[PDB]
Amino acid sequence: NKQIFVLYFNIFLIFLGIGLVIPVLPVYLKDLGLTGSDLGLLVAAFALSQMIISPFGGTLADKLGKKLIICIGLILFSVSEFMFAVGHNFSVLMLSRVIGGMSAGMVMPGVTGLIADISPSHQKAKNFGYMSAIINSGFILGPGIGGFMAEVSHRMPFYFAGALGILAFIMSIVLIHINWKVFITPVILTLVLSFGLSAFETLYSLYTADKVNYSPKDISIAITGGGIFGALFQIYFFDKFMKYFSELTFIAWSLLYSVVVLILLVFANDYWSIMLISFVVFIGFDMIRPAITNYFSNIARQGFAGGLNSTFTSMGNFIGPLIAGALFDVHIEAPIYMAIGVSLAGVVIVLIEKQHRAAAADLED
Repeated sequence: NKQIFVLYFNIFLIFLGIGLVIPVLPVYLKDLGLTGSDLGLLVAAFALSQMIISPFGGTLADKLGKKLIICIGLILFSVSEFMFAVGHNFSVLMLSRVIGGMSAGMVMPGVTGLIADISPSHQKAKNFGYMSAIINSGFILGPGIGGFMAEVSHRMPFYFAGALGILAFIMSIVLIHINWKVFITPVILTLVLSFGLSAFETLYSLYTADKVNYSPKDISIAITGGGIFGALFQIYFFDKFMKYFSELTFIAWSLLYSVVVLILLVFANDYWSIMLISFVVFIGFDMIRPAITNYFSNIARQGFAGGLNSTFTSMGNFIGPLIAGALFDVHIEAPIYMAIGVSLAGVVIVLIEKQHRAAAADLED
């Protein structure tokens, strides 16, 4: 059944499109004279539109259909990409970002439901395994696709993504036919992790380009290498670390490592030192994400927990880049301090939760 491959490609491209403007962001800031607040607003608009449209998108899927919603979301994403590749003013860019977010929040529940329905109960894990695989991969391979495609032309990545959207649309047409007192901590951790990751993603593209004259190809190389190294390190060193450590102590240690590597980043000026720092930064976030997911699963109403995780991930992806773009104007190193403070708050929350657990255990006996 090759239709599963088409759905996988659609899920790949939908979350590919969010990170394509990340490496080209300095080029847009220089060309049209946009402030960092504008770029933060663009990425935040994408995330916010997706977050709003996701639930209404799922009923509409219930109301209208499954193939039709998939195709309409794909065509909306394609026209949003072409608008981004054609428009040259703030209003059209905002409209394209909003339409792309709507398309993302419309396809994602639709492709999820279609893949779940088509795949029999034997291997439903795949319907989510290769799923969360691709999403984050895209979330870090989007810049990798972007910056390299920026070498050919400034708007080349968006034309390429529009062509990919048209191809995916054609392929889809052809082929397919409650006590919150305990849940408060993992929600805060998800918000903190999403904030840190998205803020750092905007932070690197703006700050390295402003400081070390990083070309878009250099930013793409750094981000792709960091994401690949993080994924590889997680895959090859997560199970043993969970066996040796616990769920919360390991999260605290990984957030501390993220703080340390961010401090190394803020004190680095050389080209290759900064490249190595970008290589080693993503390990902390790429290792926190599965730990947070496991904590959410263990505490869990599993579907409700997953919905909360996704909703607060979107909330972080909306509230992080906006404040990062706003802060970059005041000081290019300010978002570094913001991310460090957010990670410190996450460590403090983890320590407080551990202390509360210890107190409850002691008082039990």
